[PDB]
Amino acid sequence: IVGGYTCGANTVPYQVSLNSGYHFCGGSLINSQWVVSAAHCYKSGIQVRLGEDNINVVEGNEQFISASKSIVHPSYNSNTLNNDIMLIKLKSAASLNSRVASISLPTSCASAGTQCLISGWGNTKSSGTSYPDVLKCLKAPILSDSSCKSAYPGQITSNMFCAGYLEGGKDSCQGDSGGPVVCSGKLQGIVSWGSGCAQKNKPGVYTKVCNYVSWIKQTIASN
Ligand SMILES: Nc1ccc(CNC(=O)[C@@H]2CCCN2C(=O)[C@H](N)Cc2ccccc2)cn1
Ligand SMILES: [Ca+2]
Repeated sequence: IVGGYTCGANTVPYQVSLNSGYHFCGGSLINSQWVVSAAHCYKSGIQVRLGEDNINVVEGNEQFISASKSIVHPSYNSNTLNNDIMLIKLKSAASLNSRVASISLPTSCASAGTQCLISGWGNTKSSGTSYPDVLKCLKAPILSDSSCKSAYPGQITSNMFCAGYLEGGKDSCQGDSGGPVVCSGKLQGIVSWGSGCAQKNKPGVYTKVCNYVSWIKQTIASN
């Protein structure tokens, strides 16, 4: 997260860190057994880390649970990043508490102009590299479809939306991949892609979760 703020420990209790020997992506806990992340975060050997603030120190509220199965969306296209969504099943159910909590799925899509919360442990620099240990947060509005398509001609599908600031300075970044965009108490986006971070006229692009609720519900009903 570039240009954001320190969230405060466990104040984003649905935020998870995906670990394969190191943090490599975020995700969102949607019930005690399932995490939503980005398809581009797929790899084998994932451990889901819940209850995290400082990802380099065991502070006492963590739950570390290995994934039993990952399911990349059947239509994910890694060339266009269309359908950039993946479900991860936990080997055992998380213990839900005030610091480890699920985020509701949307029933309707969010509106342009709505302010959302984006969070993660990704790079905090727009030029260069600095990775934080504690969870960072950003308030960012959903941008109009027109401005999103103008920023990325030929590349925005109906399964994507832009959020952030066309003037730059504030954005998600590498390492935030797969993490949540929460608007009005619902998981409306997944950190997906962009062009650099916090650059002028290149806002973050996010998977439009409301288009995937039927697939999520069906998949968790049979796995
Ligand atoms: N504002 C941001 C930007 C990035 C991220 C994290 N996500 C990534 O870094 C993903 C993972 C795979 C590569 N990637 C990218 O985004 C490529 N730049 C896409 C691209 C490729 C080619 C042309 C234009 C664009 C979050 N917030
Ligand atoms: Ca920790």
